[PDB]
Amino acid sequence: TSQVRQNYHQDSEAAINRQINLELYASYVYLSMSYYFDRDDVALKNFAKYFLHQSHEEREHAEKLMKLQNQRGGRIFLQDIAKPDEDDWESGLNAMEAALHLEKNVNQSLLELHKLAHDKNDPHLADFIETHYLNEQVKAIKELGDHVTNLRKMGAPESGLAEYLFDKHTLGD
Amino acid sequence: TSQVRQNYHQDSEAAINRQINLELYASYVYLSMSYYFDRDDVALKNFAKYFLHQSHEEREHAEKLMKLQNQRGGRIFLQDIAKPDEDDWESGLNAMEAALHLEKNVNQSLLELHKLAHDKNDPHLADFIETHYLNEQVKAIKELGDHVTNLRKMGAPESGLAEYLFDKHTLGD
Amino acid sequence: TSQVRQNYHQDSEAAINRQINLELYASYVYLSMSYYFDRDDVALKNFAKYFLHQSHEEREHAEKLMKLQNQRGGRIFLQDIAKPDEDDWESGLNAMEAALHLEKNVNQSLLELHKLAHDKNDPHLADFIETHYLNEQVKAIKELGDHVTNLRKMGAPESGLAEYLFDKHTLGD
Amino acid sequence: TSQVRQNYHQDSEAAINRQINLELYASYVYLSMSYYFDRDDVALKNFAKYFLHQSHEEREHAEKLMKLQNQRGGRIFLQDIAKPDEDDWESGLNAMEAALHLEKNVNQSLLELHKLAHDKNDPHLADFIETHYLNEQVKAIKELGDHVTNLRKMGAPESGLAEYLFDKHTLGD
Amino acid sequence: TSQVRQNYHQDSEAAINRQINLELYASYVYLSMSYYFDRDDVALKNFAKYFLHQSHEEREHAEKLMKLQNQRGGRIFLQDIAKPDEDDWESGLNAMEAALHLEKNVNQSLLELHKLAHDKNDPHLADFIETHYLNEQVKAIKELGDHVTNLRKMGAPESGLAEYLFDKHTLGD
Amino acid sequence: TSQVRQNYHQDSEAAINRQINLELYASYVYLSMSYYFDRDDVALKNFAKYFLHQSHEEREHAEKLMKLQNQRGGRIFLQDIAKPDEDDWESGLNAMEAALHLEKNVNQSLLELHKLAHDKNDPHLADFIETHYLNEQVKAIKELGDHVTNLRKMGAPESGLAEYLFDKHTLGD
Ligand SMILES: O=C(NO)c1ccc(C(=O)NO)cc1
Ligand SMILES: O=C(NO)c1ccc(C(=O)NO)cc1
Ligand code: NA
Ligand code: NA
Ligand code: NA
Ligand code: NA
Ligand code: NA
Ligand code: NA
Ligand code: NA
Ligand code: NA
Ligand code: NA
Ligand code: NA
Ligand SMILES: [Zn+2]
Ligand SMILES: [Zn+2]
Ligand SMILES: [Zn+2]
Ligand SMILES: [Zn+2]
Ligand SMILES: [Zn+2]
Ligand SMILES: [Zn+2]
Ligand SMILES: [Zn+2]
Repeated sequence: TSQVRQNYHQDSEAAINRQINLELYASYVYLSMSYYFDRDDVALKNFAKYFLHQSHEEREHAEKLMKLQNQRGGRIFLQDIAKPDEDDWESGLNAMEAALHLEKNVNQSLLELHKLAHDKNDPHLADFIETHYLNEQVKAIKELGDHVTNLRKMGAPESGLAEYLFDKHTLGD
Repeated sequence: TSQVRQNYHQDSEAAINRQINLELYASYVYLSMSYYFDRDDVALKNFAKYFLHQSHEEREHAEKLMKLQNQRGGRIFLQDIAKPDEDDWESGLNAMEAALHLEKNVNQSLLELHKLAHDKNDPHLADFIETHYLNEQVKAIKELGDHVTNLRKMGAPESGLAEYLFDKHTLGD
Repeated sequence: TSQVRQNYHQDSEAAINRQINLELYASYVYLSMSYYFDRDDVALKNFAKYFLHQSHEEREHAEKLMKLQNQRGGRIFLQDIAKPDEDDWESGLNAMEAALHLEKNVNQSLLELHKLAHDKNDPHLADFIETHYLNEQVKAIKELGDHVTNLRKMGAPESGLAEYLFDKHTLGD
Repeated sequence: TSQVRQNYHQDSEAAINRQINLELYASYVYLSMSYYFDRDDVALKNFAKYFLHQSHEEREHAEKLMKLQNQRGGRIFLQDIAKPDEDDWESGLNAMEAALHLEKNVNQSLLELHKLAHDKNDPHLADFIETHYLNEQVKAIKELGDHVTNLRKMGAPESGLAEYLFDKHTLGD
Repeated sequence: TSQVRQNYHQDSEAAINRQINLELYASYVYLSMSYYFDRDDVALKNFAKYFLHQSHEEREHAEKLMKLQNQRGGRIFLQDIAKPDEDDWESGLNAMEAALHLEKNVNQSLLELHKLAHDKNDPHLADFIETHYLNEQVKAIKELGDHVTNLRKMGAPESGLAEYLFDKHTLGD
Repeated sequence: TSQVRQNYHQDSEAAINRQINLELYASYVYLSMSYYFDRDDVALKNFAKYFLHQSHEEREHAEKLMKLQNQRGGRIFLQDIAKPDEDDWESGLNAMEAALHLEKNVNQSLLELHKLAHDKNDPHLADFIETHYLNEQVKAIKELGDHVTNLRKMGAPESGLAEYLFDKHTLGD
């Protein structure tokens, strides 16, 4: 056992490792999304840029969890990073929906993480989740839904013009 | 076939995808290394910082290959990211040796990539490899060996003082 | 023979002259394209501006090849500059496709030039082509295809609005 | 007929197209001259630079005529660009004389253009020629003759020193 | 064998050592040239300054090759530096011709070095030669020939005035 | 005989040429030393940097002697530059001792040069040696001995840590 470890359960430790894996996977998902829009036959640079930024942020989420793992005297054990469920994301619209879905997945897991933290009465962990992750996830989910809403109203994905103008007017400023 | 595709072989395309996977794996390896030194029972902050920076750079290598894939009208197809061969890296010294080994792996693959590019007479690809990757890899390999050399001379890894002072005097400036 | 000439084949010399002619022709093509969009019954100022800039750059490509010709002690011999294949380019969309086609022509010729350089083992010439021309051409081809892709999706060329908005949102920033 | 067309004769329209061709040819002539002086066995950098600048300006003359063509609702129809009458210009002195001759050619054509404009009472065209072209041509002709005069007096072209010093003292400031 | 060594042939290693020797010799040649023009009975300060600068640059070429030798895990083994073929260079004109000759020697050797690198498929070495040496040599050769050309035309070396004025007007700015 | 020559003996002239050769050799020695420490299996960057700087300075010493040779109307005649006595310098410690030895060699020769100058009552030469060389050599000798002293006390060369820390704390500031 680590010399710094205090009130830090083996159950929490494993769940953190899993969350780490989950954050890294989301990064990989967003990476996949970004360069799809960079394809010459898709060509939506702001969609590409948007998702690439998202991708880097998710890595930042993972890194922040790993330090936390070390802070508590838990131990990081990494697992394989799964390839995304798709290679071709079909459209700006399909990707935003998939991104919405992903974050609800990541968010629920974090909420489950909080429940576990609370059940073990580890308030340091509970506030860490609250402060750095929960509202971010909430915010992320609202933004993606806002994006989803606008794209539908504009006539996406059939109107290629709709996605183009959205790329330009929303993601490029 | 992509409208932009010209003189870009299916063999090159697959090898690029593999190189992409390899660069992402190296990022993950360096990520693993970094936070090991962040463990409370290792506690070498500059080793940690060093490898974290390395990690981000490797991602940058991958991202640069993916755009390139799209530039030529090839198609990115992602594969799983393998977990590193180890969880506990033993020492500053062991990690630098493992990092040396990794880059020789990544570098040889790039050299094999260049051979393939040359055999297919795709000079755009050959110069891309030359310009952005080959000298970087060469440089990376020299630096890690320099690090290896110094650590041995100082009495690493048995002298914990050796690694401490190296962390301080080499990696912290 | 020139006093500066070294390892510079008569075959290379003639091919450079031809490349010079080809770069000047592309300049003329882009010149033709630019002022078509400047017609009162077309009236797409950013298309016009875009192609005019392209035109000047191609001249720059030619000039850079001519100095190179003199650098190696080869001799510049100019040939007539052919008029473009069309006078009326029909649309923003048709022109971008024609521009895509032109650059693939110019790029293949440069790749053939590189093959010739390589067959004669003239690495100065090979790197010159690699460094100043090959990636530029690659980049040019991706950009035009990106432009092509977006215009199709928006409903060009039938939607005159599509071309207008593209002119405004893509070429005017 | 163009919606903007007013008092713009079909005869003027064709003559403008011809003038456009003539300006582009002069650009090509000056281009040829410039890089001759860039040859290693000629090596007069300021002669080279001088003519290259001249070349770009002539293109500017052509471009200004093409917009004008579109302004009046005439239509630009491009023709082949003829190669210059020579490949080897012999000397700084021979080139300046040839340049003097070229501008007198271009200037007379413009004066003939003005006569045509005046005969058709198209004062917009007459002032356009007066304002942007006629005095420039006049100025160009004086300067080349000044250059011619000085070179003769110095002992050009036999004195290679004469041309060298002229290159240095006149064209390099 | 060095720990950093990868795809680096013993043949390349020896040829690099030879190139190192060759670059150091050129430095010594230019050193000899520089101070000849510094003699009171020659007294061409800009010729002197010109060659001295050239000399320092060649050393820089050698130093860059030596680091490269170490980068690849090859080993630097130095050999004697030969005295130049002459002590009295006769004139500004004779020296420029000798310098032209020297660089063609150095350049051919580098081209032979590239051939060897290519035959061993060591693209790192091939691009290193391309990037840092080949165009520089090409450029150097053009400049010396330009200098040669001008000096002949001016009446050098018999006209002492020719060399004086060249020293002043070309090398002193 | 040179027009500027006054009170400048043929014996002095030859000894200056020899001193020139000696200064160039020391430069070459320091060059050899510098890049040894740049080897991956030595890896002492400040030792490398230290000796490289020393090397450039020695060249400066030679150049200053050559101008002086020309100032007096003596004539520079260059001789071959000998390779250093060793290729592998063993250690930071061994090199500093060898450098100490070299400068005592160079310094004695200069002192012998001064004796010759004095015997010929050439006070210009005597003060030139005094002012630009003698104290520099004296200073150089003290510094190297200071370096030698510190390295011994620290436990060099067996303590690889000793040399590392010296590299860091003395040569890197
Ligand atoms: O026929 C004529 N005179 O007998 C005549 C010729 C030319 C002009 C003129 O300058 N028009 O612009 C006016 C009158
Ligand atoms: O044997 C050959 N052709 O018959 C041959 C010679 C040289 C190359 C080459 O350029 N390697 O880099 C490839 C093939
Ligand atoms: Na997220
Ligand atoms: Na809270
Ligand atoms: Na709370
Ligand atoms: Na790497
Ligand atoms: Na290259
Ligand atoms: Na190359
Ligand atoms: Na082009
Ligand atoms: Na003109
Ligand atoms: Na050189
Ligand atoms: Na010294
Ligand atoms: Zn997240
Ligand atoms: Zn990499
Ligand atoms: Zn080859
Ligand atoms: Zn081009
Ligand atoms: Zn004109
Ligand atoms: Zn060189
Ligand atoms: Zn000295």
